[PDB]
Amino acid sequence: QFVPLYTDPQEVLDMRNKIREQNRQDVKSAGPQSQLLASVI
Amino acid sequence: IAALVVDNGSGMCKAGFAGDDAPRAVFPSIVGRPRHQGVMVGMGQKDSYVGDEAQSKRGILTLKYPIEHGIVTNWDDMEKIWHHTFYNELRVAPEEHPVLLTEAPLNPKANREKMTQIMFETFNTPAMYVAIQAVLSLYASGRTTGIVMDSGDGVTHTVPIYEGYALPHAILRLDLAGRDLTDYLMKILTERGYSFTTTAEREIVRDIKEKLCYVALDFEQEMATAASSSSLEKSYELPDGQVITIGNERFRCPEALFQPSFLGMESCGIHETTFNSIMKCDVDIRKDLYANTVLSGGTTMYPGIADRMQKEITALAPSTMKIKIIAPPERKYSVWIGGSILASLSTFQQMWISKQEYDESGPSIVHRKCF
Amino acid sequence: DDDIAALVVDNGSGMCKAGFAGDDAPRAVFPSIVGRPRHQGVMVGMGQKDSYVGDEAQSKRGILTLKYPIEHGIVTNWDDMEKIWHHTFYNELRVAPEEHPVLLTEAPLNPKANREKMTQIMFETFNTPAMYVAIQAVLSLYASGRTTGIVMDSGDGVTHTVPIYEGYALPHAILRLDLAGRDLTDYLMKILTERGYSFTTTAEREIVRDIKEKLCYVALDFEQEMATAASSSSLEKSYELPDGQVITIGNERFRCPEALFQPSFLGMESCGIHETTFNSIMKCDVDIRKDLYANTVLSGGTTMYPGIADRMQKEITALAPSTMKIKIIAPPERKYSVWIGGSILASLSTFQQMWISKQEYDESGPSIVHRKCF
Amino acid sequence: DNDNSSARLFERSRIKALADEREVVQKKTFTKWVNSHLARVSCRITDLYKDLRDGRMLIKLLEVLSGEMLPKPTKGKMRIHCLENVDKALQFLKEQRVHLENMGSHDIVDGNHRLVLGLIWTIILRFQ
Ligand SMILES: Nc1ncnc2c1ncn2[C@@H]1O[C@H](COP(=O)(O)OP(=O)(O)O)[C@@H](O)[C@H]1O
Ligand SMILES: Nc1ncnc2c1ncn2[C@@H]1O[C@H](COP(=O)(O)OP(=O)(O)O)[C@@H](O)[C@H]1O
Repeated sequence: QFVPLYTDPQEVLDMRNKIREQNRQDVKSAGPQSQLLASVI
Repeated sequence: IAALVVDNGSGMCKAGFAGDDAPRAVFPSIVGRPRHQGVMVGMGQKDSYVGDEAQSKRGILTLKYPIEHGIVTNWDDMEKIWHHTFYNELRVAPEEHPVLLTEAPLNPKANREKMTQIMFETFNTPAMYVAIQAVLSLYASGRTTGIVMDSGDGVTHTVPIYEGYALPHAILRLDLAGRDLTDYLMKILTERGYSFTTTAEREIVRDIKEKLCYVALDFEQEMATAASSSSLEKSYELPDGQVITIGNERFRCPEALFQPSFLGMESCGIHETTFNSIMKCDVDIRKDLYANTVLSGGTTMYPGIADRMQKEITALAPSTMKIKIIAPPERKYSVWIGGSILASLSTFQQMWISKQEYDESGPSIVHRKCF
Repeated sequence: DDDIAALVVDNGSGMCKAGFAGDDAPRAVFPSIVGRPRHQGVMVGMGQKDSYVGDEAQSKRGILTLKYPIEHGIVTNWDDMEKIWHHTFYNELRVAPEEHPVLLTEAPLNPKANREKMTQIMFETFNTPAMYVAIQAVLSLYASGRTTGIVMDSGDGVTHTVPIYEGYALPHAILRLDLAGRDLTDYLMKILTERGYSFTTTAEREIVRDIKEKLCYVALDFEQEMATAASSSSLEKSYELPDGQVITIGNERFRCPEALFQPSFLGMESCGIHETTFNSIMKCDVDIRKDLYANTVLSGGTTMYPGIADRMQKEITALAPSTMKIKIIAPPERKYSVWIGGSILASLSTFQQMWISKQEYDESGPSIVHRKCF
Repeated sequence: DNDNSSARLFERSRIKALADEREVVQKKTFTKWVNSHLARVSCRITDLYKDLRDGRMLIKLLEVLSGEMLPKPTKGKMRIHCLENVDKALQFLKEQRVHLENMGSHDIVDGNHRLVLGLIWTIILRFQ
């Protein structure tokens, strides 16, 4: 009952490939910022 | 907004954002308090030291661990680690993001209920989820079926996963931690003439164990070679500038993992525990389980553990069966990586425990919502 | 074999005891110090004496500097240990070491080189036919006469707790604490300063030790005793120095041994002796704990303070569950108990199998001691 | 040691970067936020780590934000006087129900980057 009825293991594999590709590329990106700090800029 | 992944094993805490490869903050889960009286009027006033800042000034603190054997003994300290994680390292608002927490397989229900209650009432998180660590290890590995042995400071546990399903039959939880190995290392370092008693000296012994240890393929030839010659000798410098030589003990402390009789325990070794967990499953699925063994946790970072594990399992296994041991170079963080993957799935957003659901159901919602 | 009796030598950090097997009491008891002169020697014809060892080192302590060969149960200086052993064998007992075997005692958790050097010294120089090394806390259980129990031995060098159930000892539950009467003497010497008395030399340390042995006791309640000592002067006692001066110890009497239960007075992070004994009990299995609760055995000279047993029983009862019955067994002869156990171990007909022969040492070097003994 | 070498390379590349761009972004953002409020008393900060060591700048920031007037900082340039100024600022923050742990005078004085950033973030999030 925990897993949804309709899902793809290939979706999980493609997702981890997308994350590992960014690991290989090592592209610099900052974390998310709060909307309160978005107001001051 | 991307969710937060907070891996909390005993001894070390890792924290990061969802969708990222590596956690942002990694720091030990220690809270120290000063024991000596302060005589200089005008210094800073600090009642407690949390995390890495605690481990810099070990000389004037009594180090304590809030989590022991995967159980949170002190909750007031655990609040300090969580608050320091959210505000000092990540410096993010807790109410803006959902959080994901990890725990051992076999724990009392009060631990799960207390984590849910603290995570909702104090930090006002919009959503939260509790996930088992060893399944997240398989998400990091990248296979839908395999048996995983997660051994970390605090706990060791083996679970098999078939088709994304966790079998509750073959979940084995051994209480053979790295802290027990540290205590055994102190006891066997007493023999050479070196005495470490304080908790700061325990941290020094932990550094000695991490830097200078390995697992031998066979114990008897290693002991004979250690007795025959002095080639298996290394030196370490203490923080006060004293040089110590270990020698024999380098392959004796991790060997307690395979033979728990040195520590006085009655349970079998990790290889025998993994074999017994394999035998508890069905006959027709033992193929994939034998062919997809996954190692995880910081305890399995000793050199030569993979070959020894493969040999020991091969001896127990039938001769016709293929045995393969998978040991990623970055396996120590793999659990967290799995959580990040599980935090970023599109279909997982339906699975979050909403705040109003918790308000309706009480702290017992966690048992019916998550495995 | 029948008339020949193996010598029993108890060798602690503070004092050395020696005697024959089958005897109820040791023949020779004397402190383990080695003293050397420091001042000018001007009278010609008095003779030259390079070193003073033993009881007559104590008598002439005014003109000597005193050194302890054993510190924290470890033989730091081996030449002085040879001096002590020679004085024991020849001057004290008047026995040839070749005639009889020798039984020795030591601390549980010690460096391996100590045992190896003990074996090498007792074979190569004194030329003994056989020798055995045993643990003191195990011999205390022999002196008590019971199969099961937990032994807390506190001497001058080290304190240690070992549990034994049905003749089987658990190595993982053995606990060692470096808190003995040596540090208590140092603490008493430190706290006597605030009343105006200053002792600095090594000769005055023996005077401080005598003051501790004569005018110290353990309070059953620390805070109530402190309030009583602050309120009235009935707790004060007087001591006379060797030069005729009189000092008044007063409040310090129950403060020096209290460092055994609260090590934070000495800056140590370790737990007290009661908590150490309780932790050693709970490190064992569930089933034997009841028996380990019923047969706690005290030993060593440090446990000779008045009122130590009542305080220990009260603390253990407070720590233990209420449904169990807690009693502390402390014989009046608990200072010599280890030695008595040694004699009981040395006279057994079965133990004649377990001696380490000289031929075995000649074959195996000094490493034979670890394979045998314990 | 090859496995340990690869693990060490992962440590010193990925976690280092994933932190490092985050604090170098947040340092600029926090500097702009503090400098915007500090323009009323006509005081500028050019580096967040150096200017908060004295403790007078934090006192002026709390002066602007709080609305009432804090005790005088000690007119001395020693280390102990800087500890006084930072301790006074932390005391005033403690009096206003603001929750801080692992925060001390020596931590701000010594220039710990993440603790200074956490203090600034707490002042931003809770006080305003
Ligand atoms: N490089 C290393 N080599 C050997 N052992 C290590 C190494 N790093 C950590 N360890 C051991 O692993 C433990 C850390 O395990 P960890 O994976 O942090 O557990 P958890 O993450 O579940 O808290 C430490 O106690 C240490 O003894
Ligand atoms: N009557 C006594 N009362 C209190 N303490 C004593 C007494 N006699 C000896 N002690 C303490 O015990 C120490 C001697 O212990 P001892 O039995 O010689 O230990 P060991 O024989 O193991 O070296 C002394 O230094 C002193 O501190």
